[PDB]
Amino acid sequence: DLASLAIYSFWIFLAGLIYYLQTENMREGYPLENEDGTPAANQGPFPLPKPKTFILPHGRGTLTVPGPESEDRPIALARTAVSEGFPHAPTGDPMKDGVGPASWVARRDLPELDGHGHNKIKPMKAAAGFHVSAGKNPIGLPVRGCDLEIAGKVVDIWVDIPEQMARFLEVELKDGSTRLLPMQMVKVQSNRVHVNALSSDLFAGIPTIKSPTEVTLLEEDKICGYVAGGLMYAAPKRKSVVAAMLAEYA
Amino acid sequence: ALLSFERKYRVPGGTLVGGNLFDFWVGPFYVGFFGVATFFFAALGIILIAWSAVLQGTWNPQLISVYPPALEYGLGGAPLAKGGLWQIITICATGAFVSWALREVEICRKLGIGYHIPFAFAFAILAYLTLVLFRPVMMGAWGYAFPYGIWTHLDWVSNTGYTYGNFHYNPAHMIAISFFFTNALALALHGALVLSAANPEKGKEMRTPDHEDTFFRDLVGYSIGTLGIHRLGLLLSLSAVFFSALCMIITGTIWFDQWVDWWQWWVKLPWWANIPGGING
Amino acid sequence: AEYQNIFSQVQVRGPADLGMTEDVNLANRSGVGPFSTLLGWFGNAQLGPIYLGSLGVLSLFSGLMWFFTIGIWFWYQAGWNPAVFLRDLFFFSLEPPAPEYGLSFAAPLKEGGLWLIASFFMFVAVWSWWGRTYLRAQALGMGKHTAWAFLSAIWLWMVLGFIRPILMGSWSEAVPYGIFSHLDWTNNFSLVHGNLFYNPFHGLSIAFLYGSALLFAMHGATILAVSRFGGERELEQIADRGTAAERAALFWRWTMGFNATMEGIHRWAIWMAVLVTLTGGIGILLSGTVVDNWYVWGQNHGMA
Amino acid sequence: WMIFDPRRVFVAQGVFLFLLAVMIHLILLSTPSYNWLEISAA
Amino acid sequence: WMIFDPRRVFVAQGVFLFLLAVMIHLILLSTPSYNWLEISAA
Amino acid sequence: WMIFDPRRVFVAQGVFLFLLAVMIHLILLSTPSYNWLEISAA
Amino acid sequence: WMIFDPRRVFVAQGVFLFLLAVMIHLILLSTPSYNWLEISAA
Amino acid sequence: WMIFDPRRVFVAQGVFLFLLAVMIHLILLSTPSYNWLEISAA
Amino acid sequence: WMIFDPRRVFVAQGVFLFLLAVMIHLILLSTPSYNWLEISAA
Amino acid sequence: WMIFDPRRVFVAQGVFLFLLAVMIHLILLSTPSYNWLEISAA
Amino acid sequence: ADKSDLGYTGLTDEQAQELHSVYMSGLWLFSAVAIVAHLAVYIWRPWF
Amino acid sequence: ADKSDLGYTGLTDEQAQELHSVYMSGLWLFSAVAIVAHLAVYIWRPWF
Amino acid sequence: ADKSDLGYTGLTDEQAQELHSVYMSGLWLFSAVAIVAHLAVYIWRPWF
Amino acid sequence: ADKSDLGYTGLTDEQAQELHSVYMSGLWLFSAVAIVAHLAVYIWRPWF
Amino acid sequence: ADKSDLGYTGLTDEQAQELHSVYMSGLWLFSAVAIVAHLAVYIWRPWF
Ligand code: BCL
Ligand code: BCL
Ligand code: BCL
Ligand SMILES: CC[C@H]1c2cc3[nH]c4c(c3C)C(=O)[C@H](C(=O)OC)c4c3nc(cc4[nH]c(cc(n2)[C@@H]1C)c(C(C)=O)c4C)[C@@H](C)[C@@H]3CCC(=O)OC/C=C(\C)CCC[C@H](C)CCC[C@H](C)CCCC(C)C
Ligand SMILES: CC[C@H]1c2cc3[nH]c4c(c3C)C(=O)[C@H](C(=O)OC)c4c3nc(cc4[nH]c(cc(n2)[C@@H]1C)c(C(C)=O)c4C)[C@@H](C)[C@@H]3CCC(=O)OC/C=C(\C)CCC[C@H](C)CCC[C@H](C)CCCC(C)C
Ligand SMILES: COC(C)(C)C/C=C/C(C)=C/C=C/C(C)=C/C=C/C(C)=C\C=C\C=C(C)\C=C\C=C(/C)CC/C=C(\C)CCC=C(C)C
Ligand SMILES: [Fe+2]
Repeated sequence: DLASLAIYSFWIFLAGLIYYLQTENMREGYPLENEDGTPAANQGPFPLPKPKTFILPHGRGTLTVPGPESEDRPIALARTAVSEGFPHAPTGDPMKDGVGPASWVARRDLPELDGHGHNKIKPMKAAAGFHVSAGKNPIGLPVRGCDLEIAGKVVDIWVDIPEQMARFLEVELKDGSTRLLPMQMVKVQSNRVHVNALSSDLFAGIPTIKSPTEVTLLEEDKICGYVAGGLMYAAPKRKSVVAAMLAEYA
Repeated sequence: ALLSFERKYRVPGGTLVGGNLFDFWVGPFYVGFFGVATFFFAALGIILIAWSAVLQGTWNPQLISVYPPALEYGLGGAPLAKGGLWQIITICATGAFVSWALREVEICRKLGIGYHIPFAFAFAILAYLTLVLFRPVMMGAWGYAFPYGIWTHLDWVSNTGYTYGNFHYNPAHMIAISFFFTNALALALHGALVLSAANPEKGKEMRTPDHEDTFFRDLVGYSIGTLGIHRLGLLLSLSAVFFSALCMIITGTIWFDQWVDWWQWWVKLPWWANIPGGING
Repeated sequence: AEYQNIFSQVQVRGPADLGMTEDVNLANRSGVGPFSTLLGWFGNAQLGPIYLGSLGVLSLFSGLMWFFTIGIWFWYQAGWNPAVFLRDLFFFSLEPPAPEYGLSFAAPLKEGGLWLIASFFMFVAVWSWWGRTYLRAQALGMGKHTAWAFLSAIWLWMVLGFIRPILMGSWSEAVPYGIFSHLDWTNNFSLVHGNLFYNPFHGLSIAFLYGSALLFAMHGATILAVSRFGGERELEQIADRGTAAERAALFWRWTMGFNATMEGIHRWAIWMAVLVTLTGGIGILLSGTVVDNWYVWGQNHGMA
Repeated sequence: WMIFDPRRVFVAQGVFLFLLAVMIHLILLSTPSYNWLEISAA
Repeated sequence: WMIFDPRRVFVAQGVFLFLLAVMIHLILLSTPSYNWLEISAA
Repeated sequence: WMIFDPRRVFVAQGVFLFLLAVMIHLILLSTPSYNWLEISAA
Repeated sequence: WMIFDPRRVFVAQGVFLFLLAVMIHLILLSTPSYNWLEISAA
Repeated sequence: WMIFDPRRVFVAQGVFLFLLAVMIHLILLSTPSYNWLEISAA
Repeated sequence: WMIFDPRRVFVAQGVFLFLLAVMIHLILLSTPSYNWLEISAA
Repeated sequence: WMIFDPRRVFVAQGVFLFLLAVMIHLILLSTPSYNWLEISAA
Repeated sequence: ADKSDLGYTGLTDEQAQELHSVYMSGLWLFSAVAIVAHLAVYIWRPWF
Repeated sequence: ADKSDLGYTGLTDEQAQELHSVYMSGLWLFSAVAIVAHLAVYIWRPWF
Repeated sequence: ADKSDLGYTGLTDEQAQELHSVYMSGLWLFSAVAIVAHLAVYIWRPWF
Repeated sequence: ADKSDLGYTGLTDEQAQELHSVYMSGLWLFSAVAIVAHLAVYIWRPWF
Repeated sequence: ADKSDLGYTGLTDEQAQELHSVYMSGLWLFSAVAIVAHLAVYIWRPWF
């Protein structure tokens, strides 16, 4: 063509591509809301778009997104600063009202579905696919919490197929009332486990999975969020915790 | 301003020993303990595009230059715009690289998202260092460095980049390119591995990770899953730099000679030693 | 022999399962590929299956005689010994019809011969593997975006030795074949055209390869970082927003000054994609029929 | 929603009219005839 | 209505006119006619 | 009211002016023709 | 304590005087026409 | 029943009319022997 | 069997011919002597 | 079974008239000895 | 004390004895007092 | 709805109904119009 | 409901009324309006 | 309930009322007003 | 527990003992300290 032409169909057709792209990343989350439930300051120079129709993978409805954004779930932060900016603090203990570092959400009562007609995440006593029948095999060992004391005993694995993976490590209590705990934080070396998140006397505060085989998408929010609750506060202030929570490497 | 669900997440702390003295949320941005630090670093740094705009020459960041010191002045300082004033820009740059990757921890310890992020900028901390610290401390003086510009360090890399013959003969460089073209090799299918299921062609029911296992196993014979290509983006994008900071930590300080003359250490072998074969023969 | 259960990952293998069925095929995909169960506790461990139809093996063959044509011009000078071959597995060379030949295929085997075959076959290998990523997203019910970052990728292949060396008319105007021969060629298009720094079409394509690692240094970080929660499952985090759009969607807005939708983080990542070899194909279709010497471009459209 | 109000005028609109003002000046301050600043002597 | 101050008017809004003021005190010093204190020696 | 008094009223003025004074010195040092030590070097 | 004594000024002021010490070591020890210890050869 | 129909007719209909003409246009647009719009006076 | 029929019947008919035709219709026009559309002239 | 009956003879045979054929076409075209289309006037 | 709905906060008289009492300090010491700096300006030196 | 393997669908005996009612009726104009366009090519102008 | 045979869908009521009605009003214009551009090109001005 | 076949909807003959009386008659503004700006550039000035 | 009225926290009487002793004293302990220090700044060295 010429020496001065083509750089202009670009300073224009793309000079609004940070503009068109940003809104497409500003679907979820927006609109902006204040610290109570209020049409907030604004949105930005790239305001949120009015959503298109969303078809769901296993007939879960006309869930358009951005979707539910209001105040369905319970929140409990005592507003320290009524002015918008300065943070807020929970009522009693922050690991009971569910506010701060430990987050969850209320969803519909249909768990994540694949395509076989069955659910996603099941234990090893819900899939006789791979077993134990050679030598001595380790699925059943004692554990330890962040308080540096024994916490329970894990003797099972929640299996995966499409990813061939794992998501939880189930703990047999003295009783049997169900409990749960994430997968990536873990740091196991020899013959005993060490978790560095929650103390060994705060594991019952983790909800019993309504079913020991099923994880509904409603439940999969606090169950992998309570450990994040103990990654912020824990732990004031003096002595052993200073030689436990800090330092380290990995 | 804050988001709709940004209600429960608001809690003070995150910072270490001293209190919540610096952690005030100025707008959509986080001003933790390293927040006002970067406020101190970003305010002085805009002036560093404008200082040698009256000492070196032009006022436009097209040719604005605060040159690195000379090669031989020793373990010390420099003139000014030609080193001395250059010697001040770095500890802000790097003092601002640091106050950013570590103000993230005042959010990492604040909530509970992982500490693998004070880290993916630390291959950028270990990639800009190899041009400001790793090199010019030993061969003589701080004179072995690049200019900060946007068109000055351009005619510094090419028409002034054939000191070692051609740099393609530089094997790790070329392996740190056998690592780089592979970054958008695995962003091009993974940035499109979540796009076209709710928007298939228009109307159709959404796909799950079993159609992913009938599209990519119907692609290139290897399906490490969906967590095997975020272990396949953080494998494309951090290491083309340690194979380049190793393409240069033994280049110039030990090999300031032709790297086109490195590919005669390969043809020298007792078996085919005294033998000219092909092209060479 | 038993598969074990070690300490901290963890893993469980998979029996006999594939994927989905609709518009694909039944009696074409071969036997269940043998599983590489060798410390496969990190990612996955599963070989097969594979759509081995005529829409894929047309590239296995057309790539192979792209693989053997420069092959029978990589043993031609050695001395007919296996000593000099792997000795100069790179020092060997092969160039297309000369900078004076061009539009005629009358060239024999020697001076510039075994260039006319490798690409001719490769022509229905690349182009028959643009459509092993474009129609296997149709065998189910997905999209076409996977080869629309590829039509942009074969936009840089649309100029090198295709569209420019025929309008202008010569085969030296295409790329020599080897493992170094073209490295003594990537710096050729540099200096003959007066250096391509003031050529901000070749340079913005650069500028679109310096945003593949400003976009995947952190995606491979945070999706591995918000995975303790539930951000690894990228097929249930968008329309049913989980807490992974809460540890990763408050994390970046506070930081750099904006976040993104679980779907929109694949809208920029394919916008620093269909714009790399696309702004490369233009910035190399603008180099040879616009202004050769780009130093005599970037001082009249740059400083002047 | 869509378009709110009480935040744009404080930190954004003050630098929108200013942004609409800035890309205009450095051409009319530097046109072959106009300028109107530096020249006042001759 | 709405909007916030007790946080903004102490460490936030002060760098808005500071984003408007000091960004142009420099410029009135670059010109070789205005300057107002630069050209002193000659 | 609100804001701070025992927290952020003696520190929103310490490094704040250091973020507005001591780094403002670097403008009156970006001179080497004036300058309180570079007058001789002209 | 209004200001924080064993925090903002016991290891944070020792580097606050370290803040204005060595950055100027690359201006005054610099300068293209001073030195007065380096040029003991020319 | 193996591939598609609906997609090819509204979007993949282009790779038959447009991206087969618009590229073959600039070929016969640049040819002197035709010109039409480059006829004028020659 | 192994395959269906009545869908790829419009794509093996619509565009399949030109895949062969596009690589063959243009090995002939390159000669300045033939052309048939350029020579029917002067 | 396996051997594509209503396929390989319909589509893979419809392209092996291009796989076997055209790869040897573009060699004996520009051969001066045969020519048969490139004899010209001499 | 926490809030819920539009448009708290807000609100009053956390808006009356607060927001009215600090904003005019940024809208006078820079609105009309900024025209008191215009003193040594409007005459020095637009006219040479 | 699918039956089994080898081979659905389909289909017997709709295969002759499909691929001989329009695959041998309309697809033979592929050799009744193209062979009509062959004529302006067989000797014009290979043999002048 | 899933139908057994081709086309269904289809679907007769939506096959010959949806793909044949604009066929002499659809596949009879693009092979004509294209020739309008042709017959206005072959004479002007290939001839020198 | 959900509609029958392609296209539905549709419908019949909502295609021949709201998409065949202004989509083919009102769309003749795309055909009539275009020649107004094409009879001014047909050969002005492809013929000086 | 958090309270109610204007304004918290806090903290009457602390409108003239907290927000006037370390707030309005800044309008003096530097604002006027500028006026005296500028007598040794304004004339060095804008006049050569
Ligand atoms: C003569 C021409 C040579 C050549 C000349 C050179 C020179 C000179 C160099 C290289 C270097 C490299 N080359 Mg080489 N190179 C060639 C052409 C290529 C090609 C190509 C396909 O053409 C590729 C892919 C490469 C790739 C490589 C890598 C091996 C290596 C890059 C290291 C690096 O950048 O990390 C460094 C990473 C960073 C600097 C990022 C750090 C991020 C920081 C912390 C954040 C900065 C923030 C910023 C200031 C703020 C801006 C944002 C604003 C707020 C908007 N080269 C040819 C063969 N190449 C470099 C090298 O090997 O040394 C390491 C180098 O110096
Ligand atoms: C003097 C030095 C110049 C310079 C000289 C040049 C020259 C010359 C060129 C470039 C070009 C480019 N430069 Mg540069 N470049 C400079 C600086 C750099 C730096 C840097 C130092 O930071 C880098 C990293 C680069 C690298 C780049 C790229 C951004 C760009 C070409 C992209 C590419 O390689 O696509 C390549 C990808 C393809 C061609 C597509 C490949 C896909 C194919 C089609 C698929 C094949 C199918 C096959 C069958 C698959 C088989 C697989 C089997 C299954 C195993 N340049 C300096 C300023 N650079 C190139 C360009 O195009 O400019 C815009 C170019 O010619
Ligand atoms: C490594 C070998 C060479 C080199 C090879 C290349 C090649 C090739 C390219 C660049 C380009 C650039 N280089 Mg470099 N570059 C070098 C040294 C560096 C260093 C460093 C200090 O180590 C950094 C941080 C950078 C990064 C930069 C950016 C300034 C610029 C665009 C980056 C981009 O688009 O990708 C992603 C990065 C970003 C999106 C960050 C944005 C970077 C911007 C442009 C810099 C901000 C400065 C800004 C104007 C100042 C504002 C301050 C106040 C507000 C006034 N380079 C060395 C000397 N660099 C690209 C270019 O041409 O620029 C247009 C380009 O093609
Ligand atoms: C292998 C590591 C790769 C990488 C990773 C990476 N970069 C990252 C991050 C990560 C994980 C971030 O999290 C952070 C980010 O915000 O996301 C984009 C970032 C980032 N990468 C950026 C740029 C960048 N990264 C680059 C490269 C890379 N980043 C590598 C390829 C490059 C190139 C092309 O080399 C550039 C230009 C920033 C946008 C952002 C860093 C944010 C930050 O830390 O800000 C601190 C800076 C200040 C407070 C300013 C003060 C500095 C002074 C005032 C002036 C500085 C002088 C200097 C010379 C600047 C000149 C710039 C150019 C002219 C060179
Ligand atoms: C946006 C630009 C980025 C990009 C995009 C991109 N690349 C892509 C794609 C996209 C969208 C694909 O869709 C395609 C793909 O499928 O990815 C896996 C691809 C691809 N990019 C690839 C590489 C690649 N990426 C590159 C870079 C980039 N691609 C950029 C980062 C480059 C560069 C820099 O030039 C290259 C060379 C491939 C991994 C893949 C191309 C797939 C393909 O075309 O291959 C066809 C298959 C064959 C040719 C098989 C033949 C094998 C050999 C040729 C024969 C010898 C072996 C054989 C086994 C002999 C043994 C005998 C046996 C029978 C026993
Ligand atoms: C032991 O060794 C054996 C026996 C196995 C044989 C080994 C062979 C070897 C050594 C194979 C090596 C292969 C390698 C490594 C090749 C490397 C290639 C590289 C690095 C780059 C190649 C890039 C591709 C290029 C330059 C191709 C360009 C071609 C085009 C852009 C279009 C070509 C189109 C043409 C020629 C027109 C043909 C089409 C028509 C319609 C005529
Ligand atoms: Fe992804």
